[PDB]
Amino acid sequence: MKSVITTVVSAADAAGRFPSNSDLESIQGNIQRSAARLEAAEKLAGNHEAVVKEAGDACFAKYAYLKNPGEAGENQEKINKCYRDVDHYMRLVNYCLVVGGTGPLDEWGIAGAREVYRTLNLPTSAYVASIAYTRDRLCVPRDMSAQAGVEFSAYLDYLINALS
Amino acid sequence: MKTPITEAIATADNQGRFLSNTELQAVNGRYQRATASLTAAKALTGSAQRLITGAAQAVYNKFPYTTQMPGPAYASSAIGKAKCARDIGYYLRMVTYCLVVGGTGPMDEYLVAGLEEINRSFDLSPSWYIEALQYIKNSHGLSGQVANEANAYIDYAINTLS
Amino acid sequence: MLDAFAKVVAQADARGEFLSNTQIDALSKMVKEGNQRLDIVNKVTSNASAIVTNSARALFAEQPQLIQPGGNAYTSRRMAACLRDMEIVLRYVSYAMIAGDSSVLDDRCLNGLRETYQALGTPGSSVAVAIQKMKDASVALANDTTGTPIGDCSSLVAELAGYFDRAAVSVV
Amino acid sequence: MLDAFSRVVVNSDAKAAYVGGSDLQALKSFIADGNKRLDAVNSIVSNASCMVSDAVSGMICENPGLISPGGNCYTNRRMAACLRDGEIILRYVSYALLAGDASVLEDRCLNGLKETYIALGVPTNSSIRAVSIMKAQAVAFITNTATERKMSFAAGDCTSLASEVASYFDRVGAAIS
Amino acid sequence: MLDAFSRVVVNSDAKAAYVGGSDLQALKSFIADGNKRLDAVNSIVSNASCMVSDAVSGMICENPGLISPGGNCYTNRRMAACLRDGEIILRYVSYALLAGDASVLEDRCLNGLKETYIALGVPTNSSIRAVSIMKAQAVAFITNTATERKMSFAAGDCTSLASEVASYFDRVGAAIS
Amino acid sequence: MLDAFSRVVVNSDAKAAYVGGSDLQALKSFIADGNKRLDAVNSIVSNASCMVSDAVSGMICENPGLISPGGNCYTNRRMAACLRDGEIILRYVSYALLAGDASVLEDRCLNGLKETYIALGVPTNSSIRAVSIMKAQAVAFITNTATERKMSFAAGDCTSLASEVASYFDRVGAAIS
Amino acid sequence: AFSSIQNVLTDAPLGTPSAMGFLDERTEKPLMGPSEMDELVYAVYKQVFGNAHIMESERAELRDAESLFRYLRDVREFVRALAKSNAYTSRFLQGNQQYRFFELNFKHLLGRGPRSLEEMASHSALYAEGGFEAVIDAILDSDEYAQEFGSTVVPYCRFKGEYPTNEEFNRMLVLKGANSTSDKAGKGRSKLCYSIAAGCSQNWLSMSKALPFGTEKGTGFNLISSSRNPAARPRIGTKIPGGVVFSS
Amino acid sequence: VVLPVARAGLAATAKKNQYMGTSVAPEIVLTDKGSDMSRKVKTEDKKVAADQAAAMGILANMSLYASLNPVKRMTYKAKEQAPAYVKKTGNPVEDFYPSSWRNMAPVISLSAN
Amino acid sequence: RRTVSFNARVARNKSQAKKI
Ligand SMILES: C=CC1=C(C)[C@@H](Cc2[nH]c(/C=C3N=C(/C=C4\NC(=O)[C@H](C)[C@H]4CC)C(C)=C\3CCC(=O)O)c(CCC(=O)O)c2C)NC1=O
Ligand SMILES: C=CC1=C(C)[C@@H](Cc2[nH]c(/C=C3N=C(/C=C4\NC(=O)[C@H](C)[C@H]4CC)C(C)=C\3CCC(=O)O)c(CCC(=O)O)c2C)NC1=O
Ligand SMILES: C=CC1=C(C)[C@@H](Cc2[nH]c(/C=C3N=C(/C=C4\NC(=O)[C@H](C)[C@H]4CC)C(C)=C\3CCC(=O)O)c(CCC(=O)O)c2C)NC1=O
Ligand SMILES: C=CC1=C(C)[C@@H](Cc2[nH]c(/C=C3N=C(/C=C4\NC(=O)[C@H](C)[C@H]4CC)C(C)=C\3CCC(=O)O)c(CCC(=O)O)c2C)NC1=O
Ligand SMILES: C=CC1=C(C)[C@@H](Cc2[nH]c(/C=C3N=C(/C=C4\NC(=O)[C@H](C)[C@H]4CC)C(C)=C\3CCC(=O)O)c(CCC(=O)O)c2C)NC1=O
Ligand SMILES: C=CC1=C(C)[C@@H](Cc2[nH]c(/C=C3N=C(/C=C4\NC(=O)[C@H](C)[C@H]4CC)C(C)=C\3CCC(=O)O)c(CCC(=O)O)c2C)NC1=O
Ligand SMILES: C=CC1=C(C)[C@@H](Cc2[nH]c(/C=C3N=C(/C=C4\NC(=O)[C@H](C)[C@H]4CC)C(C)=C\3CCC(=O)O)c(CCC(=O)O)c2C)NC1=O
Ligand SMILES: C=CC1=C(C)[C@@H](Cc2[nH]c(/C=C3N=C(/C=C4\NC(=O)[C@H](C)[C@H]4CC)C(C)=C\3CCC(=O)O)c(CCC(=O)O)c2C)NC1=O
Ligand SMILES: C=CC1=C(C)[C@@H](Cc2[nH]c(/C=C3N=C(/C=C4\NC(=O)[C@H](C)[C@H]4CC)C(C)=C\3CCC(=O)O)c(CCC(=O)O)c2C)NC1=O
Ligand SMILES: C=CC1=C(C)[C@@H](Cc2[nH]c(/C=C3N=C(/C=C4\NC(=O)[C@H](C)[C@H]4CC)C(C)=C\3CCC(=O)O)c(CCC(=O)O)c2C)NC1=O
Ligand SMILES: C=CC1=C(C)[C@@H](Cc2[nH]c(/C=C3N=C(/C=C4\NC(=O)[C@H](C)[C@H]4CC)C(C)=C\3CCC(=O)O)c(CCC(=O)O)c2C)NC1=O
Ligand SMILES: C=CC1=C(C)[C@@H](Cc2[nH]c(/C=C3N=C(/C=C4\NC(=O)[C@H](C)[C@H]4CC)C(C)=C\3CCC(=O)O)c(CCC(=O)O)c2C)NC1=O
Ligand SMILES: C=CC1=C(C)[C@@H](Cc2[nH]c(/C=C3N=C(/C=C4\NC(=O)[C@H](C)[C@H]4CC)C(C)=C\3CCC(=O)O)c(CCC(=O)O)c2C)NC1=O
Ligand SMILES: CCC1=C(C)/C(=C/C2=NC(=C\c3[nH]c(/C=C4\NC(=O)[C@H](C)[C@H]4CC)c(C)c3CCC(=O)O)/C(CCC(=O)O)=C2C)NC1=O
Repeated sequence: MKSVITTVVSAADAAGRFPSNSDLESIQGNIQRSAARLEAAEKLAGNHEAVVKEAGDACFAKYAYLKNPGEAGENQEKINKCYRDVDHYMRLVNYCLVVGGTGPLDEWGIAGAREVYRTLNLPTSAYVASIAYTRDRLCVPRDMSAQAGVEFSAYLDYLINALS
Repeated sequence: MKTPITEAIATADNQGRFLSNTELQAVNGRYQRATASLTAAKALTGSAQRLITGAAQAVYNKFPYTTQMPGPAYASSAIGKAKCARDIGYYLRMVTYCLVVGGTGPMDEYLVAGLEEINRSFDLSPSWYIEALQYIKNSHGLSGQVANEANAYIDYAINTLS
Repeated sequence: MLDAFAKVVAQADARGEFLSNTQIDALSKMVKEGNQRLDIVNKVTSNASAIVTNSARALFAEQPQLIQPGGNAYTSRRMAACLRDMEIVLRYVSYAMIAGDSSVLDDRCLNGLRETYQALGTPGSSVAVAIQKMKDASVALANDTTGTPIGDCSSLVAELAGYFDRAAVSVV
Repeated sequence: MLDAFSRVVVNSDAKAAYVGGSDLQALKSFIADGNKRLDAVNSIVSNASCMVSDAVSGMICENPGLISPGGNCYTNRRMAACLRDGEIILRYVSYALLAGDASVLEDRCLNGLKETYIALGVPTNSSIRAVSIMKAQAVAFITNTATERKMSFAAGDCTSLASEVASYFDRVGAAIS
Repeated sequence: MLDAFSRVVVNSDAKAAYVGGSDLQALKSFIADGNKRLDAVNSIVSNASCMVSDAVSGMICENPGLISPGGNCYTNRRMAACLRDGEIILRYVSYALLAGDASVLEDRCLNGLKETYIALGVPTNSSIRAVSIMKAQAVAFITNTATERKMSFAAGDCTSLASEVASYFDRVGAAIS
Repeated sequence: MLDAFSRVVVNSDAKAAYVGGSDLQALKSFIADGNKRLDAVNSIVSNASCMVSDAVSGMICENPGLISPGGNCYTNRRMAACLRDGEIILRYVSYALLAGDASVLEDRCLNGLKETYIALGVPTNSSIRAVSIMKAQAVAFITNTATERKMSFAAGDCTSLASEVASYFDRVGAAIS
Repeated sequence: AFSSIQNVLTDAPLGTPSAMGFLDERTEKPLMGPSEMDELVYAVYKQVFGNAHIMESERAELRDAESLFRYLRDVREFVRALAKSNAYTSRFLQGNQQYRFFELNFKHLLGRGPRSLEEMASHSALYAEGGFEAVIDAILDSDEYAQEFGSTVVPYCRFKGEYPTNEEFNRMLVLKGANSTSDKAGKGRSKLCYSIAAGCSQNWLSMSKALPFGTEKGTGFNLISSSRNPAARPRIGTKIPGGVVFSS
Repeated sequence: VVLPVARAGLAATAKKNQYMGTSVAPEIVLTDKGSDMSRKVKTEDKKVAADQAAAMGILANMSLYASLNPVKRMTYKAKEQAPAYVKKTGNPVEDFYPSSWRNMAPVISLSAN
Repeated sequence: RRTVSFNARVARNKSQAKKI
């Protein structure tokens, strides 16, 4: 993947160097910031059914043309493969909060994704309408702490800017 | 081998009976205690080289004649210093066997049966080994019931030497 | 007499090795099962008289020459010795089940039972039919709940049937 | 490559699971003992030049036919290539101790190493012996039980880091055997 | 000499029954695994000469008193017989793995081996110690986890043939005890 | 009585059980929307003889290599065995629609199904094609969008049940994949 | 980065005199002259083409790329002009598979073998966006080409000692052969194709044919298997004073 | 020391469910006459049977559906079926035109659909 | 032999940019 540890040991490997003191200064910051992003990870783990339920129907409320015949959300199995493909993305945000890097997003969920949605006529604006709904639905002292919300929202709009 | 499992089987075989609940409760007590016994065995194995070479130095500091006096019985040469640290490692290895098994059965068989005749023959003092075993009891760094399990076999070895 | 924990300690001491972390974890899987092994043994010893008596009554109905006059289980002396020989084998299988290792089974029951019955004239073919009848009477009794929290115990009842298979090939 | 947090999320990806609070208690103790992991790897890279030259010349000591005519540490050409190789092995196991997962040692260093050595003529039994010396040098710097060079640590056990790095040195012997 | 099919007929002849029903359904699943057993006998016969010379050498490195003057493996006449004594044991185990029944092992090799070895003065402690090395090699070749050579098989699980070949090798050690 | 409706399946024989008029009246107030679900399973099993007659012939309609000489729905009897197992799948799905869960389907019909089809040489890439025709018939018959036949239903929406009976047909397709 | 084979047992790499001639304002380069010129062109023809043995009526179609090379003395522009030729695509693109064409671009233009499937699949990502000229100019205008060869020397097979993967040295030795070895001998059929996509390695006799003179070409082979078993878990024990510790 | 046929027959009996090849299935029958006390559901168990005769209404009709496809007789090409074990006699009016295929010809009878 | 303070095709550029 790409994380804080794989950055500094592949920067060290290309120079032929041992782990120096600047590389161990980085992973001190992985220790200090971990209690934030492992609280947002285990909050999204035990609440993932209700946050993809609300993200799914905010897609079709903004775009009700998908339930026109011939379109993407034609029948109920195509509605059900829309709620699955946004439950895949909230799994990868949970994978990115645990790893502490953008690694599981850009090679399990973003790599190849513009090619497959262009062929299969899926609009990307419906995908970013769901993810941007959950970024505003977060509030600061109830759903997590104030620093877990900065980690959780930063992995949400990295996914938004990759699809835009 | 004297384990809590094979003391229950040997109790039922000496009476010619099936395993009643008197023997199923003794086996169940080993399973309830095997959590703390098997983490103590992992933590003493990972600290083996630190505890052996540190406890050989504790004997050389309390009994400093054992590095000066000539003769085959002392740690005064290359082969005597090598045989002293080999014996601390024998004692540490049998404690980890007793924690895995669950009773003082490995070191009764492999270590204490015939140990008094060996120390008197080869002129080894049993107060040397007590001092190295008091170092291991005060330097493994374990806490709680994991330390209670490890300490109960370290001073079983002390009571056979003292 | 070795149980399953002492089987790996004895094999380590022949090379002078500490036990590794991958061997402590394999032993804590046995502590993890634990309560389900104790209910295999509790179900066998609490029905031990029905397991032996129903398997003997079915054995003589199949080989009736064993209780004919002049047969090997005629004359109460020989009949009563046939019944405790079946209860001896069922006793040591339940010993080997609670230990996890078949050391007490084939050291002090099975070691020399083929050539014990050969010197007496006892048909060891017919003894193996009696082990097989006590085998499936015990594995049908092991995998029923009847006041037991329901789970998967099929890796333990495959171990219990392997002890009965070990006793069966050893007497003939 | 992966590290100790990436290894957990590829296990959950085979089940399409979420990394929840049951799986997170291994990762919450990796960051809890994470100061000692950093405290152990500058105990190794501070002594790494002494560790290589002692392990290679300690292999020459138990096998003097490596430096006779026909040994494969004979001239200056072959001895500097052996000293370079033991520094590469010690470099990749310091990456693997830092990550907490032996992925980067196994694909970059160890993958294909057995076929280089049986084409260049390198003896693999004595090459395992140079790795097995510096395994014992590495566990003595971590637990602070070396005869020279006492470093200044804080008090407690590092006994699970000393056997984690001993398993990384054991993968080098298993891959060239 | 019984195979696995002759054992279920001898058991049915004692009660004078026709073979059929439940024990005919246990026999149809024995032949469903009949290619795994044929795949795995081949993975031992193919490595049979390295399996013996490694087990005899590994018994010697543990007890170097066997190659001292006066040891049992001392002279060239006695070294060549231990290499022969140790591959007959492996040959008769491969018959029992192919047959699926240890009858040919127990009577053509094991009946009276203990009385033979303590009449020639062969240490039965070391013979057990070489047989237990060949046990670890045969479970590694069947499960395809050898560190020295990986074979080619179809994908699947063969952990019941490893449990069976370990029971045959444990029986060799218990017999010559 | 729904717990007794699993009793008639578990005995591996024939037992008939039913509910009364007063018993079902308690059932439809206990469970949610049960008048739709009894209308759901009546719409399938009234047309169940046409559903497996169209799906197995629809499998040949795009894959005529099964009735090719050398295929698997050749020689007179394999076509009759395929029509039996198409009707086996339809009664377990319609019982899973009736009971409300897939808990009777995955253990009593799909457990062991993948290993049985590859033992017989049944082409499992075409049996998923025969399930998806039966899935496409089922969502037509629930939502009354079947073109050649229109039943008489009370008005309302049944797309929750049609997504439920579609999801049981993927569970048949996930086990044989 | 010591590399005991490189300038010891092989030759020195050929090329132009210096790279300071470009900053000279009355010339473009140390002018070699047509005996010092064409023996450098003999080494570019033996390296971009393998030993293809190009005829007199095949070199006449490369007349224009040499006439620019003897005025503009850049070696990298000569290699770029020879890889877009008909004589480079009729030998390495026309009757070959796609990973055979890709594995010869690493041989002819970098002197190494490809290290990965991820590095190899990105070269087919450039085939989709510009054809074969997008593969060739991205190798030539890379950072790895700049800090090993530049405009000055021919791209030669370099024994580095400090390879970023050990497998990269193995695939370099399979790709180059002996000096009596061209690269048309397989019928298409990339040699490295199975080992890149699976992750295994090469065969020891195929690598030791291509090693230089004086480097133990083949010894070290035990008579058992040549690769490793990934599923094997061996017991490797260390002696302490008391017993033997299996730190696993 | 082990019995291979016994401890693999037992291992294949607990993992594999007892219920697969018996071809039983829950047949549901709904009865409804409109009234409230007419609405039983009967979920009984029947061993379903392979109906031999109605497969020929499927196997033959698809064999002439695929006979008349112009573009499924290519991209779905059948294998090369051997003829049977009939012996050649020597007279061509029995060898080339046997009694099982004597005077047989297809007659096509079109109607509406 | 590469001499790191060196380029290849901006050397083409600036001789046809100082004239511009
Ligand atoms: C994993 C991440 C995660 C989230 C982002 C939230 C998202 C979220 N919020 C609500 C539900 C709610 N959330 C809020 C909170 C607010 N609404 C506002 O208008 C205020 C701006 C804000 C105060 C902070 C309120 C008031 C409700 C109930 C009303 C509603 O449905 O929005 C629900 C419905 C279930 C519930 O009530 O808990 C969910 C899933 N929950 C999560 O588990
Ligand atoms: C781990 C990451 C990961 C993903 C995100 C998904 C991505 C994904 N979704 C779909 C597949 C689909 N995705 C949708 C999705 C939608 N329709 C809409 O109206 C919206 C655009 C959106 C719901 C919000 C639909 C309708 C299909 C079916 C399209 C088809 O049948 O071709 C497919 C095609 C194959 C299939 O059917 O499975 C893929 C690869 N898969 C993954 O592995
Ligand atoms: C002194 C005598 C003595 C015993 C008999 C056992 C009795 C016993 N068994 C279990 C606990 C159990 N017992 C079983 C056993 C089985 N379940 C089945 O369906 C099979 C019929 C059988 C297989 C052998 C299982 C599976 C559990 C654990 C429950 C579970 O996790 O599913 C527990 C509770 C443990 C816990 O969950 O905390 C106890 C006290 N223990 C004893 O100390
Ligand atoms: C033939 C010649 C010959 C040698 C060169 C040495 C080589 C050597 N060194 C060590 C062993 C060691 N080597 C070192 C390394 C060092 N110690 C320091 O304090 C320095 C910082 C650093 C470079 C000198 C350490 C720390 C140990 C182990 C701890 C110890 O010696 O107690 C070991 C023991 C490894 C083992 O037990 O398997 C051996 C064989 N021995 C020989 O027989
Ligand atoms: C990233 C992974 C990586 C490695 C592991 C090394 C592996 C490696 N070693 C050597 C090359 C060599 N390696 C050795 C090493 C040894 N011979 C011995 O007898 C000792 C046992 C042992 C030293 C400990 C020798 C002697 C050579 C040179 C062989 C020769 O001159 O013919 C080469 C050939 C390349 C060259 O030198 O030009 C390579 C790839 N390099 C890497 O890039
Ligand atoms: C950026 C670089 C960087 C480092 C080099 C380390 C430095 C370091 N090590 C420890 C801290 C520690 N280090 C040890 C380790 C040991 N004590 C012993 O007796 C053993 C010999 C040795 C085992 C290897 C222990 C036991 C602690 C305290 C436990 C803990 O807080 O983690 C601490 C925390 C305590 C403190 O703040 O003072 C720090 C900052 N951390 C970093 O961030
Ligand atoms: C059917 C199975 C079968 C066997 C097992 C052998 C058994 C066997 N081995 C030996 C003979 C021997 N067997 C050994 C073997 C050993 N000594 C050791 O120290 C090692 C522990 C061990 C090797 C692993 C030796 C050394 C001899 C030679 C004794 C002698 O020459 O007097 C002899 C004496 C006759 C002869 O040598 O020809 C016999 C019958 N033969 C068989 O037909
Ligand atoms: C003192 C001298 C000495 C020896 C000779 C060896 C002897 C030896 N070999 C193996 C262990 C083994 N031996 C082999 C056999 C082989 N492996 C191959 O790659 C070849 C094909 C084949 C013969 C060359 C195998 C396959 C294993 C286990 C797994 C593996 O190594 O891949 C074991 C481990 C037993 C165990 O795990 O408990 C031992 C002690 N060890 C020593 O300490
Ligand atoms: C006369 C010569 C002769 C042989 C050598 C064997 C060769 C052989 N082995 C298998 C087939 C197989 N072999 C294995 C065995 C293994 N797979 C593993 O992962 C383990 C490492 C290893 C031992 C457990 C497995 C799992 C199969 C798959 C089929 C099955 O399960 O039976 C097959 C059938 C599959 C195929 O056709 O490819 C054949 C022919 N049979 C013969 O007739
Ligand atoms: C309740 C349990 C139960 C099932 C789940 C089904 C599954 C099933 N089908 C068949 C058996 C079969 N199944 C098929 C089916 C097909 N072949 C095709 O080409 C099509 C894809 C598909 C039908 C649409 C055929 C052709 C046979 C007969 C195989 C033969 O006789 O060679 C068998 C026979 C195995 C045996 O008897 O040993 C079983 C269990 N039948 C059951 O009894
Ligand atoms: C086993 C016997 C048995 C049945 C078959 C059902 C039959 C049934 N369902 C409904 C009643 C209904 N049935 C449906 C169902 C549907 N409407 C649609 O548009 C879809 C096509 C279809 C879904 C599959 C709906 C939506 C209602 C009204 C809501 C309700 O009563 O649940 C009614 C009342 C209609 C009326 O008032 O006359 C009856 C008798 N109940 C039973 O006890
Ligand atoms: C694709 C574009 C392209 C062109 C348009 C031509 C143009 C061209 N000609 C020459 C190069 C030359 N051109 C000539 C030709 C002549 N000199 C004379 O005196 C005659 C009048 C005339 C023949 C008609 C000669 C003699 C040289 C070589 C000069 C030298 O020896 O340095 C060069 C320099 C390259 C070199 O050093 O050889 C170039 C670019 N070549 C090309 O590649
Ligand atoms: C179910 C049984 C069945 C049939 C018997 C035929 C009958 C038939 N033919 C055509 C339709 C036609 N039939 C012909 C054929 C001919 N016209 C000529 O001028 C030629 C003399 C003769 C050639 C043999 C032509 C040219 C058309 C119109 C083109 C077309 O519809 O494809 C139509 C469609 C007319 C309409 O759309 O209303 C029908 C039903 N088709 C069937 O499906
Ligand atoms: C596995 C069970 C086991 C135990 C417990 C054991 C003890 C043991 N320690 C011995 C010797 C020894 N032990 C020591 C140890 C010491 N002397 C000192 O000065 C130090 C203070 C002290 C070290 C702490 C020495 C120097 C010898 C050699 C004595 C001799 O050779 O006469 C000997 C004599 C064998 C020999 O000559 O090497 C035995 C049998 N052996 C065993 O097999």
